[PDB]
Amino acid sequence: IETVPVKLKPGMDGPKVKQWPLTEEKIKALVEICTEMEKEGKISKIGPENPYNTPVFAIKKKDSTKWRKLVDFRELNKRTQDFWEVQLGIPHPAGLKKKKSVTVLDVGDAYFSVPLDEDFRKYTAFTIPSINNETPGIRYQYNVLPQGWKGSPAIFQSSMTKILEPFRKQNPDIVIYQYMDDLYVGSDLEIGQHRTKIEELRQHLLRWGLTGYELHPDKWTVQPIVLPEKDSWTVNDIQKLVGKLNWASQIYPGIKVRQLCKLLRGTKALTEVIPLTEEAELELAENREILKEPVHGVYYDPSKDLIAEIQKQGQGQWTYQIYQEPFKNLKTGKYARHTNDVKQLTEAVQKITTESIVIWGKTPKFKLPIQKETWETWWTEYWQATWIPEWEFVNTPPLVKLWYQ
Amino acid sequence: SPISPIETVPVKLKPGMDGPKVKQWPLTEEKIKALVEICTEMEKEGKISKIGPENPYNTPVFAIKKKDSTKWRKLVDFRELNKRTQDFWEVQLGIPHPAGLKKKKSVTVLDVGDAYFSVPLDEDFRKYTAFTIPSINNETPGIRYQYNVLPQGWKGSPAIFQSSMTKILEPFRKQNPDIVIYQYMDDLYVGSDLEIGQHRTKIEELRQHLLRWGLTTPDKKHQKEPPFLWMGYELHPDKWTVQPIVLPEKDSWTVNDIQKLVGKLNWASQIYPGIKVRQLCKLLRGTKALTEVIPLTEEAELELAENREILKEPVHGVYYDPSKDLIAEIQKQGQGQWTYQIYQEPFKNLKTGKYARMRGAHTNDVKQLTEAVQKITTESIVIWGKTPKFKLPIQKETWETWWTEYWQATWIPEWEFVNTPPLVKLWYQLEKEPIVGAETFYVDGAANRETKLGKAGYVTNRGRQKVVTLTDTTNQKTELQAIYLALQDSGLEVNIVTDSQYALGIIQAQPDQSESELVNQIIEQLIKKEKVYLAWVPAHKGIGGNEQVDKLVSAGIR
Ligand SMILES: NS(=O)(=O)c1ccc(NC(=O)CSC(=O)N2CCCc3cc(Cl)cc(Cl)c32)c(Cl)c1
Repeated sequence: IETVPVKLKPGMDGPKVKQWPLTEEKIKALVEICTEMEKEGKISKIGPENPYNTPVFAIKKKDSTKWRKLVDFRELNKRTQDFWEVQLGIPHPAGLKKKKSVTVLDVGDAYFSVPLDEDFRKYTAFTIPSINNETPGIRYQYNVLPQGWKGSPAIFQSSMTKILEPFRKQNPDIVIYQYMDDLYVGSDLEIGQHRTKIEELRQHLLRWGLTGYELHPDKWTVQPIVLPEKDSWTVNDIQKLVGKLNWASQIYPGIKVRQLCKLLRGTKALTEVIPLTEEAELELAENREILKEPVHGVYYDPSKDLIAEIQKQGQGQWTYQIYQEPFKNLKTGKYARHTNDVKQLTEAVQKITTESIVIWGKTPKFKLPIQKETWETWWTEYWQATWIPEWEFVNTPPLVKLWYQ
Repeated sequence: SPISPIETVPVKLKPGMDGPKVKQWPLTEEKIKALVEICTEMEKEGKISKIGPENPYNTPVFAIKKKDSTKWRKLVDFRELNKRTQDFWEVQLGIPHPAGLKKKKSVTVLDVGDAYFSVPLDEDFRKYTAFTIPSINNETPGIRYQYNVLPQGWKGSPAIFQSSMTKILEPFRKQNPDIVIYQYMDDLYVGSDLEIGQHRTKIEELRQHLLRWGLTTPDKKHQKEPPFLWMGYELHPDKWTVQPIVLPEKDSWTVNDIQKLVGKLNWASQIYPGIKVRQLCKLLRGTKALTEVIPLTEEAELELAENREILKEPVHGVYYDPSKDLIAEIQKQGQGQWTYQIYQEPFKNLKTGKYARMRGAHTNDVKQLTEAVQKITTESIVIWGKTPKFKLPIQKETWETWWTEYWQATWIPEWEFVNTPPLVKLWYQLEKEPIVGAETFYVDGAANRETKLGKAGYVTNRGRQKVVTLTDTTNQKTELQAIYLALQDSGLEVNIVTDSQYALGIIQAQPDQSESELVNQIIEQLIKKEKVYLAWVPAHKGIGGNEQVDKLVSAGIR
């Protein structure tokens, strides 16, 4: 198959990313996987004259003993962005988030039978490190479209299309969207029929080699910021209620505090109850009334990155906000749980990403409330997706935490 | 010396760049003669080849005499070619740590004779290695050669040689899975668990295999004997340890003696537990010249002394047995200093180490402990490919309290409490609730960006009040000050309300030590207290007594 030519974004070249250390079991698992792909021609060893590097990891994927290989092409993707996005870009259906059911299907086996443009292969180098640096890393590059590289589905686009043409023709009202190695398939069918349509579609893929897990978007409604109801209001409680109320506007067009505010004047004991003026209750309720409403005036801007913040809330709970411009939330929610802090954070991160994929067709840059080294040493222990979002590390403002409680 | 027949590694210059052409400076006749003698020998041996003046490339040649001796050495200055050669893959990304080597029954060291010359250079590349021995004065075209093997000091040599050595070993390895060979520069470390018998045999088979590829090596009675010194260590049949360390007897210390000392101690600390260095380091900050003498602080002295004590008499580390566990223990040593040992069998250490780093400005023992655990955890994966079971000086309960309530996500692999004081603990808890019948202080601070003068003070709710002035501060400073007052004038129980998310943040984290003197005082207060409750309100929103302490510290400042 004559290959399509792939070039970097002018004036910059290949990834040179360092390989995190791996434990013995993951290294072994990677040696097997890699000996096999080589025998099958998917990848070939390279020599010292290839200076590039992309990190590689081993994961499991939900309910599976089989180790599976995961290449981190985050860097490569940035460096070829112009190719996969605005040259062979894949349109993203606004309809998808609407469907009652979306099944997500791994379809990355497709890629290994399309050869990779010979002049690009070197940019896909990776290394299998060894313990205690006893031996030099085993070094490889790809001969075929690699999983996890945003180039693969861009290139495989038209084949995907031929494969899906029959099934599509026969099901005008099912939406199929591809993103990296995955297929998103959403319908409004009863769930038995849905699952049945997905089986049917598995058979099509099955005729070209390719070989589900279930979302329900149309029911992802708001995580409205909540104020307390309660008979009896301490100086402290009100203090807190206006802190929260105060912060709430800035994003919430026309939140009010005046009335509420008056209640506190002079310098009283904190533990002193106080009555209420029922016009203060008027605010409260409208505020509340508002606090449950889509932000007025905020809109996805396709040309800007998506950002996600996550706060730890104890008792297995985590809150999060997606936005492009601070305090202009496109979306907010929570994630809730033998599960430690890192394990859960990793789960929330995945869940949010995949929501973000369904809605916008791009993944958010994450701000993680955790220390780099911990995250880096632990995340693959629980990671199950075949992609990897970008992330930073941060310290939660103390207040953000409760203003989202 | 043979020139390995092995496949060549293709090499390129950097895109949009051409080979070098730096002019050859004129040499003295003795220099000129020495080079002619050196080159024709190399030429005879195949290492170089003469070329015409059609080739347009050139790299300076020089010739130096001998540190002491009476031979000549030829220097080729590959800077220019080096700046034009592609990048290669990093040679070796880390070096084994001795504590990670498995014990072998028998081990022997081979080294390759003339590593670089034994291996060929991509043909289409040689032309760029052109050099010119000039004639006597300008006259005459010089003599012109180019390389056929890896040149000394060219950018690609380390990578291709080692890449070559791998290619060449691969099979032998294959048909010898139970023999480990370690490649370092032009040394080979070869160990197995065969009785000396076909260890030597097996060695011989290795040698032949090497010689078959144009690589020659010593033979029995030629090979180093253990301990093999290496990378700073000493390797023995049953143990390893750092190479001899000597702390000089010295009346006066210059910056430079202390820098060196600190370096030997650090190195020493991979196997000598308890080595300390803080006091010594303290001396170095804000430094003067290398030649400057520094008077040894008294702590620095006790520190130096306790260090000579530790070094008094040898300590060694054991090698690694993959069929047993890894236990790591950590002790708090003090002023942000942590110490650790890793072993498999109670008290026979594989290695030791320390962790001090100040991570942040304000911090507490519990945060430090778990930072040390992270750092030790990463190190284990590198060295042994698994994490150790931890033994820590902190109750399960304390840990559970802290992790559970802290904003940031945390984790720690398998551990167990071990009772070795000083134990790790939180030195105070903030309340979750306002304290009934304890005075509320509403504190506040303000600073003038111009004058840098600031006021700080408070107003309680039993009508008490106070305002102090400060002369070269900042808002952050006035707000800690204000909280520090409210803590000075309130006795055992108090509710405090600030509008400084900044101070709040710091204090909610239960710092138990800081770089800020002020923050420390705040800490001794918090520890003296008996029930402190701290709470935040947004400033400049006419609110509680906040609005009053505001106007109070604003009058004058802004
Ligand atoms: N030949 S011997 O006197 O019996 C003898 C046996 C074992 C040892 N040491 C060991 O068993 C552990 S170290 C070892 O075998 N190897 C081979 C594996 C990697 C490696 C790397 C380095 Cl840097 C040094 C050595 Cl000495 C090694 C020594 Cl120093 C000497």
